[PDB]
Amino acid sequence: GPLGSSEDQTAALMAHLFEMGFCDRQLNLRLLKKHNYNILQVVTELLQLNNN
Repeated sequence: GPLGSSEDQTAALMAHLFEMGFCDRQLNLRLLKKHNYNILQVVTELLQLNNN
């Protein structure tokens, strides 16, 4: 197996959220680890959570 993943990857996922208009590097960080590097679930979370 590989030695280690690419940290740059996360940097790309963050841009996916910022494209929506969240602007919360802190949330995307706590969310990623929550979904285990799952931008899909991360973005969906910030959206629903901020549905109000």
